[PDB]
Amino acid sequence: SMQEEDTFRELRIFLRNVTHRLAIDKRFRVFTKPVDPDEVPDYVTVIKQPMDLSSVISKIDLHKYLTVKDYLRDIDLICSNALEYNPDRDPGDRLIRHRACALRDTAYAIIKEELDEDFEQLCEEIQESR
Ligand SMILES: CC[C@H](C)[C@H](NC(C)=O)C(=O)NCC#CBr
Ligand SMILES: [Cl-]
Repeated sequence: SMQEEDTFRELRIFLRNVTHRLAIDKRFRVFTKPVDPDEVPDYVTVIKQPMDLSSVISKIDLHKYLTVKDYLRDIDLICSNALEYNPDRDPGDRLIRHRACALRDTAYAIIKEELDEDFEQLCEEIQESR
């Protein structure tokens, strides 16, 4: 229905706004673009599901997210990819892990404050109905 398409449009507007707020944060600059194989050719071999905020914006616009839970699965991948690829005790790896966890925690905190639970439940019920 048009009412359902309106619902998903509102979801996309909400997700673009959350994703913009993460992308303009200076801590999260490393997560705004895909890893360049040039610098990191072993990346694509270790990390099977690369994810970054530019890929998230592309997916919103392709209507790949029908619920905030599907979006958060991709935010969680940005974090878990960084924890897996950069596990060492040296400061460069610890800084990327801290920034990755901070990205994830910031996205969850914005959604806890600003997502209406009944809106998410409506999205889930339309998605399950398809
Ligand atoms: C691509 C692997 C790399 C070792 C790591 N990045 C990620 C996303 O894991 C990192 O240390 N980034 C440095 C910079 C910049 Br912009
Ligand atoms: Cl830096």
